[PDB]
Formats: sequence, structure tokens, C-alpha cells
Amino acid sequence: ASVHGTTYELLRRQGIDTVFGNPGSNELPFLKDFPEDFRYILALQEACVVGIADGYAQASRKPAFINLHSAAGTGNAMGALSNAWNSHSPLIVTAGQQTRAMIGVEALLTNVDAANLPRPLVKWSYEPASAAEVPHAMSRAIHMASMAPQGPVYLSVPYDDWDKDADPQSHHLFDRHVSSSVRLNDQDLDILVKALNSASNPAIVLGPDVDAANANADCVMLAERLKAPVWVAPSAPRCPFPTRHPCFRGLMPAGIAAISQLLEGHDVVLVIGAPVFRYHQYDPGQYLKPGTRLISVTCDPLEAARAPMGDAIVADIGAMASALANLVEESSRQLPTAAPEPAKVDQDAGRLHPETVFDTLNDMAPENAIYLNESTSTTAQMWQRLNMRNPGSYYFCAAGGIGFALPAAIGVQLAEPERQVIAVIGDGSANYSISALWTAAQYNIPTIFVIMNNGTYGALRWFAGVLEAENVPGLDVPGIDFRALAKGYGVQALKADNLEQLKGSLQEALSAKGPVLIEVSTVSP
Amino acid sequence: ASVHGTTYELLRRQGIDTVFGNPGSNELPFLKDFPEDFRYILALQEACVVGIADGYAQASRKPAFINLHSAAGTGNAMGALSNAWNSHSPLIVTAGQQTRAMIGVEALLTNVDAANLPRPLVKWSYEPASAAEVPHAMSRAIHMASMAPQGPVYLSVPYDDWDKDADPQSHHLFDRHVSSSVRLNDQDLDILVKALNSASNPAIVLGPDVDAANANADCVMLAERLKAPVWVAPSAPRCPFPTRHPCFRGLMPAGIAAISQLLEGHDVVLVIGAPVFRYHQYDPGQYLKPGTRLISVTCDPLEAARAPMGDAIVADIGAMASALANLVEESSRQLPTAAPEPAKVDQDAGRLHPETVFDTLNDMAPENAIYLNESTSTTAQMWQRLNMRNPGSYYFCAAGGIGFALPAAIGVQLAEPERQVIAVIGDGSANYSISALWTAAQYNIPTIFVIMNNGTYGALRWFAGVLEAENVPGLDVPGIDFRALAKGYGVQALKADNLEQLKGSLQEALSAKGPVLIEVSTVSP
Amino acid sequence: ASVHGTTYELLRRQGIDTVFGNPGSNELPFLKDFPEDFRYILALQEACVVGIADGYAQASRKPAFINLHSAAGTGNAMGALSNAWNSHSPLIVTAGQQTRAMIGVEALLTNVDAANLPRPLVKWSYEPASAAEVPHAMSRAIHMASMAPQGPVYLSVPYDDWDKDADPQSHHLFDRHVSSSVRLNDQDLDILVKALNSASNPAIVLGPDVDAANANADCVMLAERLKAPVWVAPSAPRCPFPTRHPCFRGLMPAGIAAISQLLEGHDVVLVIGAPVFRYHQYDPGQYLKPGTRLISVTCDPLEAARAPMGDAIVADIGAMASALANLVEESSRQLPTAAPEPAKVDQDAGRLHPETVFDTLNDMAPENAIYLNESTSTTAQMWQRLNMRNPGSYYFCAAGGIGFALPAAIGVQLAEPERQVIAVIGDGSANYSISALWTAAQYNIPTIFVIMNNGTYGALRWFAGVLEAENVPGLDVPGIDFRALAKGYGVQALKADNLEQLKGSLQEALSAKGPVLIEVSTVSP
Ligand SMILES: Cc1ncc(Cn2c(C)c(CCOP(=O)(O)OP(=O)(O)O)sc2=O)c(N)n1
Ligand SMILES: Cc1ncc(Cn2c(C)c(CCOP(=O)(O)OP(=O)(O)O)sc2=O)c(N)n1
Ligand SMILES: Cc1ncc(Cn2c(C)c(CCOP(=O)(O)OP(=O)(O)O)sc2=O)c(N)n1
Ligand SMILES: [Ca+2]
Ligand SMILES: [Ca+2]
Ligand SMILES: [Ca+2]
Ligand SMILES: [Ca+2]
Ligand SMILES: [Ca+2]
Ligand SMILES: [Ca+2]
Ligand code: NA
Ligand code: NA
Repeated sequence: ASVHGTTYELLRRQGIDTVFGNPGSNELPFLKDFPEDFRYILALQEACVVGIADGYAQASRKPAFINLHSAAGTGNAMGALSNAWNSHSPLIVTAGQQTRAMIGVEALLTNVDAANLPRPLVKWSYEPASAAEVPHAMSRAIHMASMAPQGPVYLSVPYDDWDKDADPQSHHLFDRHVSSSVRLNDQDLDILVKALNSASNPAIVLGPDVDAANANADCVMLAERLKAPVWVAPSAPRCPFPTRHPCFRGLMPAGIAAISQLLEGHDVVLVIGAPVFRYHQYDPGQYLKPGTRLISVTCDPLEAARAPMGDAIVADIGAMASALANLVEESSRQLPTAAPEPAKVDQDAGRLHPETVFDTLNDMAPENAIYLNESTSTTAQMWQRLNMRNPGSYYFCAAGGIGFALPAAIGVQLAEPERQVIAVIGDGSANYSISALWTAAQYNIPTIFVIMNNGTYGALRWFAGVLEAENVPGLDVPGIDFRALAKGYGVQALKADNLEQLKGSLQEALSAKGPVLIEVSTVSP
Repeated sequence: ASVHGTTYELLRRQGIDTVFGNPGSNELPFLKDFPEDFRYILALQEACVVGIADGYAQASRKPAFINLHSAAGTGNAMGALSNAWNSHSPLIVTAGQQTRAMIGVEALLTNVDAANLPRPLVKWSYEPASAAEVPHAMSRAIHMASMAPQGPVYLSVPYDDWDKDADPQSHHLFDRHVSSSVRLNDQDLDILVKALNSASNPAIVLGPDVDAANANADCVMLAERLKAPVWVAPSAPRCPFPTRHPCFRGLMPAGIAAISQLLEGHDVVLVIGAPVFRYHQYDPGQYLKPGTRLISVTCDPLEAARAPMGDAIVADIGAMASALANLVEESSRQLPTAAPEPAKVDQDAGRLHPETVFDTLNDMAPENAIYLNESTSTTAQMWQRLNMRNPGSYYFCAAGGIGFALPAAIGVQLAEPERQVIAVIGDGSANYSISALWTAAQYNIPTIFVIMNNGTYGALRWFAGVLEAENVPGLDVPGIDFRALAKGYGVQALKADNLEQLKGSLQEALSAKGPVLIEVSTVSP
Repeated sequence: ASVHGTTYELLRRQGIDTVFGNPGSNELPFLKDFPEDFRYILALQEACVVGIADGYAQASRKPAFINLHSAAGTGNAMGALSNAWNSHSPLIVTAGQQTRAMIGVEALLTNVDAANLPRPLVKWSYEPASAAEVPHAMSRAIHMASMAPQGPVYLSVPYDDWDKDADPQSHHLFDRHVSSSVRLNDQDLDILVKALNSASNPAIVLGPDVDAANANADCVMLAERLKAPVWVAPSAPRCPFPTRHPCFRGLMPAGIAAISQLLEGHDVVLVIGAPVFRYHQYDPGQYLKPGTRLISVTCDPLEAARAPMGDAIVADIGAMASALANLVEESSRQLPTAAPEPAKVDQDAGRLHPETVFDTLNDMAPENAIYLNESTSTTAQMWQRLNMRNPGSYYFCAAGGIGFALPAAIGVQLAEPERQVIAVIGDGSANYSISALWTAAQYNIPTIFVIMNNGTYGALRWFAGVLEAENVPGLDVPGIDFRALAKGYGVQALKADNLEQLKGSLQEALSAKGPVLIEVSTVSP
């Protein structure tokens, strides 16, 4: 067998059947004779390729395979890799290298010092020392991406390797099963359970690795048994809990002092599947108030090491959440009462308040919709106004890198063909990966894109008002016609300049059989 | 509080009370006002500092703290770090940096691009962005070294940071408890246990992480229940099993074909706490024969990913070994019968055969002796001839980097003051870290050093005879007087030119109250 | 031809005929069939191998070739590489890698992520992607080490590459000539020359790249023409000027304020072949006083970029020094008058003052002696008391990394067989690379080693008295018998406990036909 045949056999035997890519000449020997049982999803720029793959991996809860062109293609994708690192996304990023005979002379398209290029944003990065090693290196990549804590990995392959003969011992790679589905030993787990059973006023904080593990329902059971309020850890990349469950208390503010004040009076705070904590604004104060202790369950040693407070347990979130939910006692405390519904903000017949937009989406979207957020100044309102009952219902760029939601929403919609995906994206953010729209059109992936158009980088302008920072350049983005951009890439486009038009456009988009972009005129901040 | 006071408080609160070091001016602000409850162990060169610390950490099964001088001191230690990486040794390596005000100009003693220097041999490498971050960075270092898979870490600290004020919120670092004591979830553990119960002819292979976890006794129970032969994985850094237990089958040959032939006919091979596998010679063939399947339990994702065959489970070795040993059925198969004793090799009244040396050590050493091996051409005979009943009884340079055993034997003897340490070191290997002898003399650490003097790099000369490689330079090391070197560093020295003298020298060394070096004239290979 | 034959042909065609090494199994396929026209210099530990090679390269003013064993051997050498980076030493460091077929599994002795290991201490670091690329990669290494600014480079080679067939087009590598012998264009050089001609009170500061370029005599002509005082830039690795020439003013103090005070009143300060500046102690103040401007000529862009003041020209030091010395006018100012001789310090019949030692060396050593300094508390006195008339007469560890002078003095003596090398090394420093003595004995390289024994790390104890730092551990090194260490490695040894014995020992050492070590009892600081 050839390295090509052996590698595709390893991929299919490990569950991989889709290649997200933007091709180049170093990759043609890999992509030739593309197997009939695989599919190839083309995107027009590499941030879009990796964003699509990332949404697909996060929603499918399985690795996604990517093929990029040498250094330039890899480089175009590295902002997307920054988000994938923070979301623990299992991405297998491959890139083609020059033929081994011209690597030394640095022919055009040589990826120099290739493994260092995507660092520090990958768990593992490698170029094999010979063609026959390529299947084993690919096996390493698959398992490194997939073991907890999951994350992106990178493999560079000289184009001449694919046609060489494979090692006949590579067959042992095909069916390897590697598990990291582990939980704390019984003695120490019993100590943790007793601590939770004994707490007088416990609180629970959940992060994105809960939703990645599909541990959401177990965490509902845990919160019901402990009769504990549940918050989502700050800067949340995913939604780990039903947002109208009586225990739910919302998204935590991303500040040190704000979080310790919020947790004041809780004697034990159990954090599951989050860093401790993804703060954003600098809000100095106490990490925890006197009387509060924190216990973190994380899948990532790097998270456990850097937490500034609390105990930690490094283990699989699915296994831990299941064990805790089934072991704790039912507290005799009263179940927390549900948060009240948000108020309706006054809305005239002009430009839309973001609150109106989210209320109307919540009114009209199916109960199993999936939302993506890259409307950076409206995140708090979004989290208050969307009832998200089910797992896998929310994605936000985990490293704060905009240009994620537009392509990721296409990958999520590909992963979940029976759940309507609605991406809510600011007019600034929409441009970063605008060309991803073409992939939705070409493959008829029926994502809905709601562009919140207020003409400015609102989140920045706010943080500039915060600091009384005068004379900051570059905050306004006037003069973009998003319906013409959608037409450019073959996507049906609608405009909503007021509420009546918003409702009508959403009704049309929800009935449509392909992707739709709605440009919404929103109020200036 | 100062950063200095806060950092030493964090160290003591996390169980650290000893600094292994070789000082320099960037470190004086850290070492000044050295706390009375700590001790400082000086060694004369940094390979020796880190080797001593490494033996201390491996034998104590806890992290060791190291302080080195800037780039040059760190650099002198990087061969020692290569072994520590392969042995999973929890080493906290700190190095002093120039004052922040002259880092930019690259004053003398600036460690340029410091965090990149020890890569790729550390799990985590960092320089803090401000003085007040130093305690948190030290907390990160402690936990990164200590979480599974354990390993060395590196922290660079500008010398002006120590006297600055600490953050009052650093107190939350002091008592953090971080656990990685995890095992496979119940459902999948039951599947593994059923597979072991069902095997017709299981074999067990153990590596160094068994001894690190003190999982040895559990692995004895497991092997007794399964009635299975037990081998030690190749290139063994530690001894994970009593070597005269009836199940014991010795050290595996470090070759692909040799191992698959050895395992032929075993239907299930359970590997615990080893890479799969640390081969050495290239001995191409099948990874496993038809009829053999392999299951690996490893504490290290990198090991699970790179295994060329078998299933893997990434979990804590102590937790897994305990759970398996207590869950498996007692097989009705007959217990394996013990290997016969090794034969006595003929010995005249001249230079010593290595076999004679090991037999005589086994005859005379206490039953709880601890051995170190850096006599590279005699490893197989050593493993056949020393009865090592207890855990923590054997160390060999895990990356093959000689210069480990002499200093490590001093650290092991410091960790285990009531177990006699006997390091068996070739005349070539003895030179690499010869100055470590001084630390044994100064602190009166009573290690015994047995120098196997045959005048040549025997293991190399053998691998050169193997390849029929003629005209290789640099293989002979004539003209070294090891008793004069020992005298140079204050260690009592004896010579053994024949068996009578070997016996007499060992009797004197075993009765001595300080370190002793015995130079043994061994046969030329 | 094989890769082996082609590579040795490239080496000989590029002027390389010596391999400094400590062998291992990954290197046996390179070292087998070692060519008859090459020589191999063995040292017993890799810091010693690289130190010897470094002294040889610096004194010969040509690249030196090194062969080390995998990661552990490379790692043992990285403190030596830190000095070589600061001295711009042209070192070609090669290390053997595992066979390509087992790199993936990480067999014992695999150098993982090899090119990252010696970073950031090398100019270029590489592992070739195929056997046939090895000669081209070696060509790259030779030229990268040798082009200005010279420096160490690293090449990792899988052991199976050597026996493979070479590319027949590799012959084009053999006779490549690469030049960096460049100087500032005529128009701008005329502007510089006019600035020097016009200065009212110029000063000249010289660094180690002057001595590397053998630009010393040109700099004497330049200073005579400009009638300018000459200082050596601080932390000096080499001596760039005759130390009793009337213009000579000594070694600059390694402090910001001290240097600007020294230069006060000089209108133009021309620095040649030095960083601006290698300060050490933090001595904050003005970089330059009002009225002083600085112009630096450096071979290293990194030096030009990081200078905190002055103009800079990046060019070859030999070409620039020659052009300036021949273009400037003869000033009508009076030539500076020579510094007076140093005073004789009072000396009783007991332990030796370092000043007495240097005076006696100056009295007895040949006029073309070469000195090395690793007696860190006595550097100022050494520079005052040794008349060094000739180029290549002084070496000091350029990164401050002790363990350089003992092995480097053996390499320098090998490079300069007709100039007596005298290394003056403190008792602390002597231990770091003590095993290098064996190479002097084995090859009969007649270096003289003068050990300054005061029982302590004196330079540290002084900088601890400076800071009033109490309770610093690890500063004393009692209990070392250096005559027994020398005997251990086959070197004749003498002791000098007073002046009469110092004189007698030096007379015996200077007449000896092999290496000699003199242990001198010096006063405690
Ligand atoms: C890749 C990238 N570039 C720039 C930024 C900085 N940035 C910018 C430019 C934001 C403005 C997004 O504007 P928007 O129109 O999408 O939404 P809002 O008006 O609601 O803020 S939010 C933010 O963090 C970023 N996060 N990521
Ligand atoms: C740091 C380093 N340098 C070089 C080597 C290469 N090497 C060398 C030089 C060995 C010879 C050791 O000789 P010895 O006298 O200690 O023992 P034997 O004579 O029994 O081989 S074994 C080996 O792997 C190495 N492994 N590690
Ligand atoms: C490789 C390394 N380790 C440690 C140091 C720190 N250090 C040490 C330990 C010195 C003491 C040298 O003592 P010595 O006996 O050689 O000479 P003095 O007594 O004259 O200082 S000087 C110095 O910078 C260093 N520079 N380089
Ligand atoms: Ca098909
Ligand atoms: Ca906007
Ligand atoms: Ca004490
Ligand atoms: Ca030997
Ligand atoms: Ca010859
Ligand atoms: Ca001294
Ligand atoms: Na990079
Ligand atoms: Na490095």
C-alpha cells in the first residue's frame, strides 16, 4: 500500500470522513484520488476553513480534519487556531510541504521550520522524518487532538511522501482506541461528595467543557440535588445549562471583584469544565471573599495550575459530572426559584434595539435552535433573552477572536442538519470571515446570518468611553452593504430597518430552503 | 509581604523544604535571608545539581526544587533535564535573570529568550511579566511539575523581583490542592477487567511510572490473580516489581522483533506505566504477532498517542493499578514458576567479570539496598543478578544520558537515609558528573560508588563491533585514577583488582560512616 | 558516493580537519571509517568538548567542528554554547539522531524536536528532511557559523543517513566561497572619517570582535593617528589592544553611570567590535553625558539594534578597522602617555595575594603567552598586571558562564602550539569542567593551569557583601585537593603555598613538556 492509501484508511477507521480545506499544489498529491466515501468542504480563505471545521467539531463532539496550503495557508488560519485552543476544539490541521528534495534550498512554498509556525496555539506540532512515518504521525495527531484536554494539532507533510510505499506494520494503527474517560478515585471522590453534601449554601459554576462533554443533563441533576444556583463561567464559549431552569443565574461578569462579590456567602463553589476564571476587564479585588472556598473540576492541567485560588481535580468532565450527579444526596433545602423574564425595552418604529432583536428571535426561533454570538456589545442581553433548553445551543469565540461565528455557524449547521442555526454577528465582526458565506451557498447549508448593523465597533467604543480615552482612531465602520456582500457570494439577503421588517425577514428566513442573511439596522451605542 | 517572603511561604505550604543549587549573582536576592526551616544542597556543576535533585525527587516521590544561574547554569543542566523528562521527574527548575532594567540592553548574565532555552525538555517554561506575578508563577510551576504526567518545569525570575511587594491576594495560592489521581470510569473499567478475566494467556509489562506511583505491590497482586508472567519494559529507568517473585521474567530486550517474539502466544498484553515501547537497537519486524493484542495504561498522553499498536487508557498509575488488582478474578491457572538463579561465571584471581561483581554485591548488600546503574555494557547481567525485593531499588538514566547515576545516587541516599545506596558506574560514565562526589563528602551522604573500570566505552565498542564499523575514534578512556579523583573531592577510596579485594573493599564500604568509592578492575570487553 | 564520503569531502574542502567530540551510538555511523587526514579530539563530558572546540576556534580564527550524542550530549553542552553565542564563536555543532524508522516511536536516544533544543543559543539549528540533503545542510551550517556575525550552529543527523547515496549534485557545495568582508560605502565612510578628524577629544572603545578579526594592529594605528585613549569594553571576552601601549586605558567598569563618567569630556566615542555595552552591575545613571556622542561599528545587527545610545554601522570589523586606520588624518594633538605600572602589593611569607600571582606570572611568562581568566574576583587586577603585547592573548567566558577557561585553554594551546597558554582559574570555577584535564594529558597539550585556591566563590561573596545580603547559602567550597584531581586525570601537579613555592612551581611548569596544574593558596576575600 501507499502512504496515501494507508492514511485514508487510518482516517476512516478512526471515524473521519470529511476534509475541510483550501487546496494548494503541495496538497494535490494528498487530495488526488480522493476517496469516494469522504467529502471535501471547500472554503475560500483559511480562517474560514478552520472556523467551519471548528464549529463542526464542537457541535459533533468529535475531531474535524483540515487540509491547508503550506506556511501561508497555515498562517491565514492562526487567528482561528487561537479560538480553537481556548475552546479545546479537537482539530487535526494538516498542511502540505514542499517535496523533500527541495526543502533545503527553500523552494517557493517551503514551510520553513514548519512545526514552530502554529506554536503556541497547538497541543502537538510535527513534520515526519520520512514518508513511511506519515501514517504513524497522523495517528499521533488524531489521538493528541482527541484526548482530554482536546485541542488543535498540526502535521506538515512533504508532498512526495504520499506516493511512497507504506510500512506494512502501519495496520496496527487503524483500530487503536485511546481513552481519557477518567474520574477521581473512589476515596477522594467520597471526600468531595461529603463536602458537597455538607455545604450550607453551595454554588455551581459551569464552563464550556460541560457542553463539549454533553454533561449538561448531569449538571442539571447535580444542581437539583444540591439545590444550588448555577452560573456560567465568564467569557463563555458555549452554553452548559438550560437557561430557563430554576437554578440558572446567568453569565458571570468577567471581573475578579465582581465574581468574588457574586459568590459571597456561598461556602463551597464547585466549578466544572471552566478555567478559574476567564476574566476580561481588570476589576481588581479579592479572588474569593472570606467564607467561600472553591473546588474546580477541569479537563486541563494548564487550567488547574493557573487558577489563583481553590482546589482542583484534573479529570474528564463527562465522567466526573455523571459520578457527582449520581452520588450526591438530595438536599432538603428549597430549590432555587427561576429568574424572572427580562423586561421588554421600549421600541419605536425606527432602528432596532438589540434587546428587541433577541426577544423576537426567542419568539420565532424553534426550541432547538442553535445560536452563535459575535455581536460583542450585546452579549449580556443575548444571554438574558434567549431560552436555550438544549445542549449545543450557543457558541462564542473562545479567545475573543472575531471572524469565528460566521464560518463556525456553517460548520455547526453541517453537524446539526435538523437544528436551525442562527448566527448573530455585528457589522464589524461580519467582515473578518465574510467569504465563508460562499461555502453556505455552494453546499446549501441553511444557516441564518443576522447582521447587527450599528456602523461601529461598539464594544471598543464602550471600553474607550470607559477609560475616557479620547481621540481613538479606527472605531467606525460605515459604508458596508451586507445584502450586496451576500449577493456576491450567492446567499439570499433581506434587510430589516424596523420591527415590522425584522419579523417579516425572520419569517421568510425561517421558511427558506437555503442560507439567508438579514441585515438589521440597530441603534447606535 | 515581599515577593521573597511570599514565595518561601508558598514553597513550605506546598511541602518544599530543600533547595538544590549552584548559586550566582542573579540568585543572591532569592537566596539571601534563606529561611531557617529550609536546607540548601550545593553541588559544584549544574548537571550535578539537577542529577542530585532528580534522584531525590524520584526516591521521595515528591517534587524537588532547584535554583540555577541564568542561561549558562540552566544550559549546563540540560542533559540532566533530558533524563528527567523521560523519567517523569517532578523538578521545579528556577533560574535567576538580570534585573528588569537591564534585560533590554542584554547586560552580562541576561538569559535571552529564557523560556525557550530548556524547551523541548520541560512541561512548562515561563518568565513572569512583573514581580507581583512571581508567587503565582511559582504556584503554576509547582502544580505543573506535580500533576500527571509529572515532569520538569522551568521558571526564570529577574533578580529585582524578590524585594518588591507581593500581591496580598497571593495567600490564596498557599494551600491549593491539585489532584490527578484518576482512573477509568466504572463502565469501561468493567470492560477492561472482563477482558483480563477472560484472557487465556495474559502477560503483564511494567514501566517506571509503576515504581514512581509505588504501585509495585498492587502489580504483584494483579500478577498473582491473573497468574501472569511480568516483564519490565525496555530501557528501564526504574524497577517496578520484585525481581525474584515467581511471576518475574526480567527486562525486555529493546527491539521491535524481539519484543513481539517474546509476547507471541500471549493473547492479551497489559502494559502499565511504560511507553510502548522504549526500543533502542533497530530490530525491525512485527510490532505484535498475530494473536496478541495490547492494552496500555499510561499516565502520559504523549505515550498513548505515539504507541504504534494497542489500545490505551490515560490515567494515574497508582489509582489504576489499585483498582485492577482489587477487581480482577483469581484465575484458576497455575502460578508461573520462578526463574532459576543465574549461573556463576568462572572467575580467576585476576580482573573481575561484571557477573562476579553483581553476584558479590547481591551476596553482601542489605536486602533493602538501592542500586543505580550507569555501567552501560552490563545492564542485562545486573538485572539477572540483583535480588531487588522492594520498591525504589533501581535507577538508570531514562534518556540514556550518562552523568545521571553518580549525582542521582547522592540524591536517592539523601531521600532514603536508612537504605544503603550503591551506584554501579562505568569508568567512562563516572567522569561526566565526577564533581558530584564533593556534595556526598560535604554533607556526609553515605552513598557507595562502585566504579567498573575496563578502560573503554564498552557499550559503544560493542555496538561498533555489531556494525563491523572499523576505525571509530574516541572509544578508549585510559589513564584515569578514580581513587585520586575521590581523594580530590574528599571521599574515601578503595581499589579492588581481584575478588578477594572486592570482598574486602565492600566489607569496609558497608561498615563506613561516610561515602566510599571503590575502583574495580573489570575485564576488557 | 555515500552521504558519509560526500560530507567528509565537503568538510575538508571547506578547511575542516578536526572533530572535537564525545561519541555515542547515533554517531558511530558518522565516525566509522574516520578519514586518515582528520583528527579526533575526545573529551570526557560535552561542556568540555565544546569548551575545547571554542578555544580552538577563537584562537585559530576559523570554524571548529563538534560531534555530540543526541539530546543528552547536546544538553550537557548548552552552558558552553551560551558563552560561544556571546563571543561570536564559529562552532559547527553536530549531533546524532535515531534512525529515521524509529524517530516516531521515540526510541531511546531520540532527540525530540531536536532543532529547538539548543535555541536560543545558536544562529541556525536544523535537522534535514532526507539523507541526501545532509551535505547541503552541512554546507549551510559551515557558512552560517562562519559569516559575520559568527556564531554557533546546530545540525542533527539521523544515524541511518550516512550510508545512503549522496546526490551527485552535491559536488557544487565543495568549493563555495562566501564572504562577509564588507565595509561602509565610500560616501558614508568619508563622513565618518571627517567626524573622527574633526573631533577635539576622541576616545576609542574596543571589544572582542577586534581580536577575532585580528584587527588589533589596525586599531593601534587608528589610535595613534587620532591620538586617542583606548579602553576595552566591559565584561571583555578577549584582549583587543596591547596593554602597555601608551594609548591603553584598561578595562571599562561594567556600569552605566561609571562608563558615562569615564567618557565625560570626550566629544566622539568610537566603539569597535563590542556590544554597547555589556554592563553587569546595575549602576543607573546617564548612558552618556552631555557633550559626548557615540558611534559604534559592530559586526552584529543584534548589537546595533539594542544599543541604548549612539549611531551604529553594521560591517566587518577587519575591513572597517583597516579602512579607518588608513584613512584618518594624523592629529597634531600629543599622543596619550602610558599608564603607570601597577604598585607592588605588600606580601608576607604566607598565602598569596592575587596581585602577587599576576606580577610573578608577568615576570616569568614568555612575552607571547596566552592567558585565560576564570578567577572571577581578580579580573581587574589581572588586566592591570599582565603585559599582553600580542593579539589572541586573553580569553574570559563571554556569557559569564564558568567552566569555559579550563577546556578552552586546552583548545587555545592546540591552536597555538608555540605560545605558552596559562589559564588562571578560581577553585570554584575549576570544578565545572574539571574532566577536561584528561584531554590535555592524553594528547599532551602543554597548557599550564594555575588554580587560585581561596576556598570560596569570592566574586559572589563580594556581591553579597555589596547588598548586605545576610545568610546566603552555598558560597563556600572547602575540601578540594586539586593536585589529587590533576593526578586523577594524568596531569603533573604542583602546590604553591607562598611566594617562594609559586616561583619554583612556575619555573618547573614553564620547563615541563606536558600540561601542569599548580594549586596556589591565595588569600581569603
Ligand atoms: C481578530 C480580532 N481583531 C480585532 C478584535 C478587537 N475587537 C473588535 C474590533 C470588536 C468590535 C466588533 O464589532 P461588531 O460590529 O461586530 O460588534 P459590536 O458593535 O456589538 O461591538 S470586539 C473586539 O474584541 C478582536 N477581538 N479580534
Ligand atoms: C551524555 C552522554 N554522552 C555520551 C553518551 C554515549 N554513550 C557512552 C559514551 C557510553 C559509554 C559508557 O562507558 P562506561 O565506561 O560508563 O560503561 P561501559 O564500558 O559498560 O559501556 S554508553 C552511551 O550511550 C551518552 N549516552 N550520554
Ligand atoms: C555556569 C555558572 N554557574 C554559576 C555561576 C555563578 N558564579 C560563581 C559560582 C562564581 C564563583 C567562581 O569562584 P572562583 O573560585 O572560580 O573565583 P573567585 O573566588 O575569584 O570568585 S562567579 C559567577 O558568576 C556562573 N557564572 N556560571
Ligand atoms: Ca460518495
Ligand atoms: Ca457594530
Ligand atoms: Ca534549620
Ligand atoms: Ca567502561
Ligand atoms: Ca593521519
Ligand atoms: Ca575562589
Ligand atoms: Na509560531
Ligand atoms: Na532550547
